[PDB]
Amino acid sequence: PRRRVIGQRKILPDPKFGSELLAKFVNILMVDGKKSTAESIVYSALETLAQRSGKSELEAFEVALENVRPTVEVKSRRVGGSTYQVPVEVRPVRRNALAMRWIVEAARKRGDKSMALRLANELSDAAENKGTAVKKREDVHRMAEANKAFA
Amino acid sequence: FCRFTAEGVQEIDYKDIATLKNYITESGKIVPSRITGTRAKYQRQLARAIKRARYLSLLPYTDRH
Amino acid sequence: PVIKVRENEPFDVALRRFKRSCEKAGVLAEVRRREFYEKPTTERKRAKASAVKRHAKKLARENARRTRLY
Amino acid sequence: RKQVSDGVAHIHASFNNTIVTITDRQGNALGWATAGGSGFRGSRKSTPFAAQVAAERCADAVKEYGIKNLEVMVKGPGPGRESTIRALNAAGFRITNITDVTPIPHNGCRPPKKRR
RNA sequence: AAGGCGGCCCCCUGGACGAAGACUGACGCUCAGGUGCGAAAGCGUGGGGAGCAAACAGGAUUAGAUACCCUGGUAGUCCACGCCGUAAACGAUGUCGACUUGGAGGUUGUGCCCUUGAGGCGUGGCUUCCGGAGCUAACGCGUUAAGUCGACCGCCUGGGG
Ligand SMILES: [Mg+2]
Ligand SMILES: [Mg+2]
Ligand SMILES: [Mg+2]
Ligand SMILES: [Mg+2]
Ligand SMILES: [Mg+2]
Ligand SMILES: [Mg+2]
Ligand SMILES: [Mg+2]
Ligand SMILES: [Mg+2]
Ligand SMILES: [Mg+2]
Ligand SMILES: [Mg+2]
Repeated sequence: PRRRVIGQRKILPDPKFGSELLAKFVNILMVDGKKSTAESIVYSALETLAQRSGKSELEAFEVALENVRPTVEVKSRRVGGSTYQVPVEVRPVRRNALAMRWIVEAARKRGDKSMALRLANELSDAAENKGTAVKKREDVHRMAEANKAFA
Repeated sequence: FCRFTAEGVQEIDYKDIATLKNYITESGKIVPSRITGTRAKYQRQLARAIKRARYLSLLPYTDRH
Repeated sequence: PVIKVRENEPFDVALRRFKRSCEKAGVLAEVRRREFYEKPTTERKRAKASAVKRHAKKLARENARRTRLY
Repeated sequence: RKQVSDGVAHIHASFNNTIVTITDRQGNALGWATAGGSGFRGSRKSTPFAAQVAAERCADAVKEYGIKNLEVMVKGPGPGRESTIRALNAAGFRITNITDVTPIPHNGCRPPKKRR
């Protein structure tokens, strides 16, 4: 806002694995305010990923994050006739909460059979450095570098 | 202080270049009076002294020739 | 502003020394002035309007010196 | 070829572009690189970064001449006026002097008119 | 004197200012009509033409764009000699006098001591800024008055036409 400095609120850690980062993932996933269905979607999907690829479900979910987390993005600034982007580094809290949004929107597009399927796949490709989430991260990184002489 | 040529009450001369080189910069431009403190009556003679030494090649016009 | 680098040192002091050499020489303060032609009446008006403003701040300093704000 | 030992780096910066040329001490040029052809056509060829990449390109195509020490000679007051020297330092050359050869007239020809 | 005057050197020349003395002895001030000088643009006859650049041509923005912006570009700007005789030619303030509290400066002579080294003491000529009394419609001016007075000249008499 104009003057206020805002302290954020801690959300309840997830019931199963006791990690607030997971508990934030379901909150972004949840649509229309219903955690019961959303928690089922993530829990079944995470179980699917963990069974197929490796152990330590927390690390299994984490590996996708380090492949989608952005580093620098562009914010538009206007001076005269035309406005041009300016690169700027991204704070760590934004990086964690920007990646989950990219994954979720990517999942909602895949034409799989059910939401538990699409989320399961999207985390799988991201853990292998592939998929719509990673390309969207790449588009930001390529555009922040296509024009970066501005500062 | 600012008294250098006030003791030497003459006309500032052009064959004495050891005096002159302290009133020019590294590039060869003339230092303004506001820095050296020389008064107006002796700055004009000093300015003419340089331009008489510049023509006779005793002093450089510019830094790079 | 010809500068010859000295014995060793890193690149920066000689580089930053070069910039300080040009600032004293005022090379950039001249090229921008001669980039376009200003009419001799604008030449005199600009010089005077700078001087009278320079003096006005000089007298206004003593006015604020004598007064207190709180 | 001809394995010239020490050369000169002429930088013709300007308000709208930047041209970098590396010659021998006799004045015979070797190779050049500009921000315009470096891939910044438009409103970008006049930034310190675009000058930096231009100097980096000029450090190439002179490998066949084996330049090692440079006499950087700046000209043409513009944006890419200093950032293109430190880029030459990134190229590995050890420069030995820096000069500002900018043509200053002693009130010569009348300049163009002012812009409205 | 006003217009105006800017690298360096020479040879022709005008006007200011100061010190201390001599000389002439009212020889003065203003000035209708006249006479002279008078930026830039412009004109005539010869030269010169680098850079700028009216007109002109193309590109762009625009509803249009005979403009602003970009790319080129002729007269002109330069020299010699003649015309023109006008400008917001403006401190928008005619010239010459005497008088009327003060500060901060600049520039240029000087006569003393204290040539005690820097320094202090006084007297003239121009010029910048701030301000007291006074002035006035107010802004403001204010020892260089728009203050208090003389001497001559020029001009003003509702707006448009
Ligand atoms: Mg131009
Ligand atoms: Mg008359
Ligand atoms: Mg003319
Ligand atoms: Mg003519
Ligand atoms: Mg002709
Ligand atoms: Mg034009
Ligand atoms: Mg008239
Ligand atoms: Mg005038
Ligand atoms: Mg009048
Ligand atoms: Mg006053």
